Amino acid sequence: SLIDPRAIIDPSARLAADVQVGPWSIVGAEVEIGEGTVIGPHVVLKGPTKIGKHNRIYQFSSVGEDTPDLKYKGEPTRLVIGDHNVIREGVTIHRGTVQDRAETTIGDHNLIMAYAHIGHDSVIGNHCILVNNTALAGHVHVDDWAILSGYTLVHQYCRIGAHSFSGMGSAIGKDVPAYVTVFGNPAEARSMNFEGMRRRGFSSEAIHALRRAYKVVYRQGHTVEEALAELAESAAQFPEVAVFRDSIQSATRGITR
Amino acid sequence: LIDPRAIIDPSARLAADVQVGPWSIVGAEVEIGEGTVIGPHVVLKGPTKIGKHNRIYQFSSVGEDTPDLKYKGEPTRLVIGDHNVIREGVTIHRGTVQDRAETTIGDHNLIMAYAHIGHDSVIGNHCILVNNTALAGHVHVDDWAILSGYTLVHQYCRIGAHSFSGMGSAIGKDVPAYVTVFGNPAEARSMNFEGMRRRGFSSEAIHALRRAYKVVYRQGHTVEEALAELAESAAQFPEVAVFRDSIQSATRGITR
Amino acid sequence: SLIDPRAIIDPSARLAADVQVGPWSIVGAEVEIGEGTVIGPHVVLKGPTKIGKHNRIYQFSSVGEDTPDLKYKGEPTRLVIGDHNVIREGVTIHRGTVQDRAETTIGDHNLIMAYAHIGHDSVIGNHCILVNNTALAGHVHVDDWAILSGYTLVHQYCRIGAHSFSGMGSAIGKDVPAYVTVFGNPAEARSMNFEGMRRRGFSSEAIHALRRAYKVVYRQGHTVEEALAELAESAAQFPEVAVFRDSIQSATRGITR
Ligand SMILES: NC(=O)[C@H]1CN(C(=O)CSCCC(=O)O)c2ccccc2O1
Ligand SMILES: NC(=O)[C@H]1CN(C(=O)CSCCC(=O)O)c2ccccc2O1
Ligand SMILES: NC(=O)[C@H]1CN(C(=O)CSCCC(=O)O)c2ccccc2O1
Ligand SMILES: [Ca+2]
Repeated sequence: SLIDPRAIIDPSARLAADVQVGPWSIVGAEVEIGEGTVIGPHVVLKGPTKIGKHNRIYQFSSVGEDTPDLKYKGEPTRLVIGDHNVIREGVTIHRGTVQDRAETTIGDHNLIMAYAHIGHDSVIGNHCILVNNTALAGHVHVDDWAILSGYTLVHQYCRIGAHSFSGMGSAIGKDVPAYVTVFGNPAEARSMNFEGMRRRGFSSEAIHALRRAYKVVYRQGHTVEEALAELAESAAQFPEVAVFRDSIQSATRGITR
Repeated sequence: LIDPRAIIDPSARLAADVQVGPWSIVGAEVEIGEGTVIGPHVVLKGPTKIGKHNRIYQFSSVGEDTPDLKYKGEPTRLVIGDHNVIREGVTIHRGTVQDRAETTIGDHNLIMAYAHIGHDSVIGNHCILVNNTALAGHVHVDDWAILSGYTLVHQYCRIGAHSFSGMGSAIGKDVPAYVTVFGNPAEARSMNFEGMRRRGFSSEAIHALRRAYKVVYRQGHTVEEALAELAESAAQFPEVAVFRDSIQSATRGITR
Repeated sequence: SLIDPRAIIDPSARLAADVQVGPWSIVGAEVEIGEGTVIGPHVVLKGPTKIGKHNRIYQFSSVGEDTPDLKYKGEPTRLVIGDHNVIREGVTIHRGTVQDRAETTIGDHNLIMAYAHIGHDSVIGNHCILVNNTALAGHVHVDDWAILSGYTLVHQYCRIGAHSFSGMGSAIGKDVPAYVTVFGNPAEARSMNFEGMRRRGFSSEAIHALRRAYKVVYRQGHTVEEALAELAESAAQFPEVAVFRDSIQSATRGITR
């Protein structure tokens, strides 16, 4: 059928009628798979885990394993994956811990390339790209349209802002505000992702307002609280600047400079 | 020879000699040449041609579509030559129509565990890609180059013949032939004198290349002035011609 | 003791009581597996290799392969793994070479996370943590209670001292003394793993003697020789300082500064 007979499907697994599963893949207990999803060959799915519609998961991926994190001690934690995601070769995704929200969450239209790691309790939004070997250490929040280039390392609890960009081999120990571009080990704030803003149809007015907001946070010698007070006027006028100001206000590990 | 637990597509073409391990998939339009050993748990996808006396290790994906968004299903190709070793979990992607629609690997290359050969990359002969080396795409690696563990190469970069990268090198610009580079970002340190000894280079050639490095890196010349100074040495020693041509064809700039 | 019939067990392999082997795993010739070891699915074991008791080995791991450069050709060479080790998704562990130890050795209670690499002739002690994609290039010694954060790179012949710590994406080219914390590419010494000493129940006076032993080596412009002769007395008092002194005395290839 669409389920390869060489696949192991746990009787407790729930598959929508058109789900494809390849040879030598394991669909574990308490795994749910939504309509149109294709599971390649040599995939291990472990639950409790929910996968949505029209997803593609590639060979040698381990989706829904326990974190090796020594704070995890066997409790019933979840992984939720949305719709229209692509999960490439050798990707590892772990379920959450009771210490946080007992859930790891991915939304829709994400591209997660080969040997990427999505650590316990991470939250990925929609339309994100994680290039080869991007490692999210745990409790990492990645907001919509962020792009992490190959071998980007993200420390535990870091927030990656909407429409942000990391250069290849970036080592992120602090939060990346929305729209900010970071490079290097350790990661350094260069500019804003003006290329991504134009690709996603931002107004000229919003881009100019974001250009000015960067300057207020990074280039006028303000403390963060001083910069947040200076951003208030622009943030009230433009939602993009409010997105920026909020990423800064909610950046619990401080911002990448 | 072909394990009964392997899946061979009807449209694949295997030379008589070829071994395929259990639980390996040999997909549509994959050709595998005589003496080649496909390990267990290998995924091959085409259109792909693999030459003679290759060895591909468990959990490799060789000939997959690039996930690069600019790829759209075109029947792009991967060509691998002879006598290559492809170790555990290596990813090799076919080309894109935007470039020349082909990822190309030559002969006698060693590609160690979890290395990545991005779409449209061109590898020559006798190269070593150490563990987790990543060719981002459209990367040209000339003969005898050695990239140490976790070397990242930016799209379109050229790695010169007998060049060498230290472990964790991040290469954003062309590496000239023989040049040894280290760090993130990568910087030129010296020449691969050991690679030269390994090839039985004459003391004369080794001497002239030591001079040539100084001309380019240590004597304050622009690249133009450097090329002019190298012309006589380039004419006398083919070994220096290689160095000189690698700088000539680096329209991007050279790793400093 | 569930041996999945879909695994290939070599007639020369030896399985102790309560060994589990998941489906589509290979236990090669001259592989020995000790009591209660769990081998997951899609595992490749090559010998000659001896694995002890109550280990866990995850899917896609290659344990006991040969080093890839054909210039190390030579047999037999060995891999020894002790007890209570956890080896996660897609770990590579290579046997030794006749040109050196002829053995790769791992002790007990080690955590080796996804896609870590243990190079030929490496020696790992007890209670070590190697985080995602840590690579020991070859002939690397990791002493007890060391932690290597994700994507730590270790050069051939380097020693990682007892209770030492490396920040994520460290490139270690020189010996890391016992207790010392290192960060960056290339790796630099920042401090000592005090947080680690405390949670191992080190006496406060021992911790203070190590705070002094650090300053005596790194921050007082002493030679190595000078530094050692000054710590003779403290090293006679505190076994802990002796462990620090010994890690420096036995680094003729220089220490990470
Ligand atoms: N989608 C792709 O083509 C590539 C690009 N890439 C990147 O990190 C983006 S290229 C950035 C480096 C530059 O400036 O060339 C990448 C890096 C490492 C492995 C696979 C990859 O996939
Ligand atoms: N806990 C995990 O599973 C994480 C933590 N981590 C780190 O680099 C730091 S963990 C410091 C060692 C200690 O656990 O005490 C990490 C980084 C990059 C990828 C995966 C990772 O796995
Ligand atoms: N021959 C092998 O099997 C090794 C060598 N190697 C290298 O990066 C080259 S040696 C690093 C340089 C120095 O130790 O000083 C390496 C590095 C990281 C992972 C696996 C590796 O495989
Ligand atoms: Ca700045």
